[PDB]
Amino acid sequence: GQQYSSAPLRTVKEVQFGLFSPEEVRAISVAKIRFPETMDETQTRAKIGGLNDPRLGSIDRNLKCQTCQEGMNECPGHFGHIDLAKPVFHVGFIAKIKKVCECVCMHCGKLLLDEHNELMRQALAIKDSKKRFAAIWTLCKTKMVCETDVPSEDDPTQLVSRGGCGNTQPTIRKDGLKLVGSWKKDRATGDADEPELRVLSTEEILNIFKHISVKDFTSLGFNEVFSRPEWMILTCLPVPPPPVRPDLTFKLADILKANISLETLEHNGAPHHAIEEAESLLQFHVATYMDSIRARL
Amino acid sequence: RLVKALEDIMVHYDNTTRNSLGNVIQFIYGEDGMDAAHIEKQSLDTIGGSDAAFEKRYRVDLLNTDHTLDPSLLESGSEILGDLKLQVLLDEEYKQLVKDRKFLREVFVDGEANWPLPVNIRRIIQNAQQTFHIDHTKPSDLTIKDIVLGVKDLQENLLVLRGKNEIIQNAQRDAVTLFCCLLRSRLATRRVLQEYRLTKQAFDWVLSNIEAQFLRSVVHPGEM
Amino acid sequence: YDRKVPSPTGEYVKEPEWVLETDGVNLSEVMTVPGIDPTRIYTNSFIDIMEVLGIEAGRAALYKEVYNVIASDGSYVNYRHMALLVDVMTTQGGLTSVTTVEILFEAGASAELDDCRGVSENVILGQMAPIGTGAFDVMIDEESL
Amino acid sequence: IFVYQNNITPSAMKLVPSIPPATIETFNEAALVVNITHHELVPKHIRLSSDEKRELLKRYRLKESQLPRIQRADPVALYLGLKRGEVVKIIRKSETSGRYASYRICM
Amino acid sequence: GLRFGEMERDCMIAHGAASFLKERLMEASDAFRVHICGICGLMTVIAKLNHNQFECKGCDNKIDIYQIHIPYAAKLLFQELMAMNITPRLYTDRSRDF
Amino acid sequence: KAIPKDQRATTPYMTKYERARILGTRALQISMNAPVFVDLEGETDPLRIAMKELAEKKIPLVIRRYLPDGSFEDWSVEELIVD
Ligand SMILES: [Zn+2]
Ligand SMILES: [Zn+2]
Ligand SMILES: [Zn+2]
Repeated sequence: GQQYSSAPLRTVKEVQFGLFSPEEVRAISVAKIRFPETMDETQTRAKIGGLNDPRLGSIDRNLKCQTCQEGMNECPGHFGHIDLAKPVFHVGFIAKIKKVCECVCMHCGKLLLDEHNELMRQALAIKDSKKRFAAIWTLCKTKMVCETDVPSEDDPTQLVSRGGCGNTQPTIRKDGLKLVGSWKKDRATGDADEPELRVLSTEEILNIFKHISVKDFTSLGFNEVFSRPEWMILTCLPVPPPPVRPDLTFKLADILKANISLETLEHNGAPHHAIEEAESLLQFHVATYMDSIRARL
Repeated sequence: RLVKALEDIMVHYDNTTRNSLGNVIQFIYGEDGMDAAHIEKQSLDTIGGSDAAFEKRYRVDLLNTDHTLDPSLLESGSEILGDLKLQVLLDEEYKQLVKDRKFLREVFVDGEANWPLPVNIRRIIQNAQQTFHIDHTKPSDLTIKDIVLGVKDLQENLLVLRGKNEIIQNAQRDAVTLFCCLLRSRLATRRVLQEYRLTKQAFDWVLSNIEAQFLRSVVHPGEM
Repeated sequence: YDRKVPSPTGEYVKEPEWVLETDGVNLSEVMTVPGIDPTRIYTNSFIDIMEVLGIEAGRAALYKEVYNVIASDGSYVNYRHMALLVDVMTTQGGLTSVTTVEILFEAGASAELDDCRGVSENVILGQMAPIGTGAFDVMIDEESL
Repeated sequence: IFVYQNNITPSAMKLVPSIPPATIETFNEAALVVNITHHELVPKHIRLSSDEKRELLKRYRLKESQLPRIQRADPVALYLGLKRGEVVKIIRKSETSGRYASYRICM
Repeated sequence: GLRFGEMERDCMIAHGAASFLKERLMEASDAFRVHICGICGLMTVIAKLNHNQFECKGCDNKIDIYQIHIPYAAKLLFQELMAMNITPRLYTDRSRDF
Repeated sequence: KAIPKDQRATTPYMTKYERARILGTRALQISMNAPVFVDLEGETDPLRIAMKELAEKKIPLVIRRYLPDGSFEDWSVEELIVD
């Protein structure tokens, strides 16, 4: 790598953290990773356009990728992608995803408390975006309805309207990698006892997140450019080049086996419960994949 | 734990002290912009003492035969007796010594006169006295205006902040106030002639040194 | 107690004063008691000092608690070091105490911007830290003969 | 400003921010029996004009969040009626420079 | 003992000895080099060094580009983080668009 | 974002840190057979050479001082006062 680069040379003065939206992941990919294999075209122990060389890396000695050439050595690695039959949670953020869920109305996607509340106008004021989320969540986890009308500051004979909707809110629980909602009508009087348990599909959460206002998710610590809530949910999944893998392939193999068979089912028409169970194996294999990549070192 | 909490604070080339976010912790380090290795305990003379004693030591009244500068102090001495416009300057220097004493008695309610400052003036004077072999038996050839305006000019060059605007100017003047009280008390006219007996040449060297030493006490940007 | 105070002719003198000292603290109310000097009341509880008199007066109490500790052992540390500490403790407006993957995930989701001024971050990147000798850049002087 | 003797009601105190721009401030009397800005440890806090503030920021070249803070309900801030975003200049005595000024912006 | 721990480091910071602190705490893990888009700080740049072509596929950009040198461990560390759908974006400039 | 040569507000004195880093960057280059600008009136030791260089004011380097807000001033070695 003793070879020359006309690109001016500098030090790093700032690191800006965020999440990879699925657009940007498709965006900087080379390969679409679909078959889950190394080598043998039918039966040719040589190279496959599907995983392993489809334009990213190379063992081979060949000063070759996709006209970026250099040694099996001064090649960064390039980045792959694999479009995901269904959305799955990022295992790392289940608990975040769950707390956002608890702060937003789960039909419209609007924050459960706002400016009109006051205990929440002090939480909104907080400057540290971690202590702010903390504090607003503490005020909203409680809120079981998406109000329509609310007392205003002012002369409280009167009410005033907020972005409305009126829908009741689940009490959400963690059951591994599945989030579980439980709705009621009161806390046991007349009118309605016995909650209605129901799992929260990735699908709907992802859809509610996409409906949350920039104002509202900013207020929750997210950032319109670097980190939107919805990106905690994976849709498009980055495939590292061979520089990353020293047996993590054996596991992304198994992701695609599952991605392949969730799609061949959705294709065939196939019962509700089979589609869901294949969805859950997708998830577990995507989650296993990263909770394994906690190999940093 | 204190090391972990303070580790990132640094002095910057504006003389401000800041954390890794750039927030301001102090608008000038230590309130005075000095390095603590270059600071020594010195006594601030104006602060202590009876009012009679302060006015024997510092008051020069050139319109009064008891209270002028004896002409054996000074070559000009005969010729300045009764001079009205020198006495205007000297009144102005005394008014500044007077305020100084009140200011400092509000800073140091207790009366404590000995406090760390940069530039050990007494030792610069004692050097000047050795270095110029100074006869306590000969009037000096310093003039009133040489002292008085020489000491005012020096204050303008004891620079810690250098910005052209007013704000930075004020900061500069606030940074260097206490050192400037020590200074005017030590180089006031009657002390320079009657106690120190400096010549012109010694006195000019006393100043240019106070200035170099002051400048070399300023803390350096980059220090952690 | 003896209190140094200027005398009518100008020199400092001792003048004794009685002072009371208490176990326990109620500053907002004892302040108000007729007959005391409310301008010179003190407590070693700098929190209460901040609650009743405000952040600055808390800062100055806190400095004076730290200084006492240091001097009571008999040593002496220059003003500016304890000043720095106490500023760090009071610059957000209150009294703030001075006492992995998991965390990067949070960085991600929050959009944490790392300023890169610390020594560890610079190590990981193979760089010098912009401290001390690294707080400026050195460049080749093409402007010279 | 409204001074009262021992309380206001949960829902009285709700009538307060209520008629913008005109603001309303409540004090218990006992908090006023003594002037805290006369106490020795409390230095002189001076509200800057919004010009003053513009200048302060330009000459240090700061953002507002790089300034030290004083909270809305800091006693002295209540005493001067500061409002969020406003800057005080604090001028303090100092055993090292004699005078020193610092600044906090209200939160 | 016979080490160079947290406290030793702190002494060297106090003295301001940054070059020493970098030499002593480095890897010998070699300074790998890498191109970096100046818009999306990522190591996404395709570097045709022989025909002198530098593109970010995705930022649509062949002008704003840089080179940096970093320990191999770090170039791994970062690609690991991209694998987990975290963007660790390296910029060369501090004060921004503003 | 650069600050014209006039109007510069930082110290005209060299700091201990700049001095150290200068002397040491220059002795590194002297140590790798780089041309020297000064008369070796005997010296063989690269730091020592460097310091004679600094003293004769023959070190052609510039110190770029960043201010906290991103802007910077350029001071030449020639011009910095060395105390
Ligand atoms: Zn390549
Ligand atoms: Zn709703
Ligand atoms: Zn790009």
